[PDB]
Amino acid sequence: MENLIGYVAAFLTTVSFLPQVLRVVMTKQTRDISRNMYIMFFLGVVLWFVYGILRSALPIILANVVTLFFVTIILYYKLTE
Amino acid sequence: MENLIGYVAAFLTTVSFLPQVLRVVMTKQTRDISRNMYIMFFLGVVLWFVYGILRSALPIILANVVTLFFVTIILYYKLTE
Ligand SMILES: OC[C@H]1O[C@@H](O)[C@H](O)[C@@H](O)[C@@H]1O
Repeated sequence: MENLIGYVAAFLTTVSFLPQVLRVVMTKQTRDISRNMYIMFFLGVVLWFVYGILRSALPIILANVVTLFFVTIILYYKLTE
Repeated sequence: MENLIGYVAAFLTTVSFLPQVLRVVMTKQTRDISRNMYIMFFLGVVLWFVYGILRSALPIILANVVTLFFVTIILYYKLTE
């Protein structure tokens, strides 16, 4: 059972960044978003992805690749104003 | 080694929400933050914490409790405008 819980948790947590991507790409506004939040989160997802490759856990690699994508675009928009 | 990388990743990801908490509690502005993002993220962290209890993983429980706190504060401010 627990594995299902984990998969649903990872899915939810990864796709949650998608509406934030949508809003950032639609309104082109990033004032209220923390830069440090997405910097630290960037490095965090990077290390989770390194942990996934180190453990050859493809589901962790996938979820964190999608998250790294989302977080990267959001951070880009933040940095570029 | 891998365990260290995972722990640092969890740390980074949990503490990343702290600067967003700070900014939201100081400027009292949440316009550019996605509500749906933090809803899905909330439920995701809840399921991560349920997975930690189910696997008796105290570090997962602790990290996800701290994250649940931060995400709850941010979500509250967003829902209250
Ligand atoms: O990818 C690493 C994941 O760590 C989880 O604890 C968080 O819920 C997600 O924000 C993040 O995507």
